[PDB]
Amino acid sequence: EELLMSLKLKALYPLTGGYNRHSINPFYEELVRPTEIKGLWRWWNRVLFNTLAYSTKGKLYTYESIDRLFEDVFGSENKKSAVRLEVITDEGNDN
RNA sequence: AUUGAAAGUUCAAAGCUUAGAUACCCUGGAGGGAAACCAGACUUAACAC
Repeated sequence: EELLMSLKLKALYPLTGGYNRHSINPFYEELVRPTEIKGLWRWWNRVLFNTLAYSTKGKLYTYESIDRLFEDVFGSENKKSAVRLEVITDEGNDN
């Protein structure tokens, strides 16, 4: 709905895998997968949330419950994610 | 011991005849096959030393 932020990142020796477990295939090349960025963002978010909850309450919550709590930003089966990721790899034309 | 006595409102007779539940009439309007999801995890064994 509106661009929130924009991050020019840089990965060194990425080993991104596609359907053939490689960054390239007979049909396209894909060095960065937005689905992997989203999944790793959620994984790190759960790690960080248990970190917090343990540095204050000494309690640790299941991943189910953490993502159920964050389902307003990351979405779930009951709600569409509020954040939309858009990778733009420069030179990312047909290869 | 009467303006009385006596006297079957009875007989024959088809609620029948003609007549179209028909005429006009859009199952249509509104409605995203979407939402969520890491192609990833990790080296081990053997003998020599």
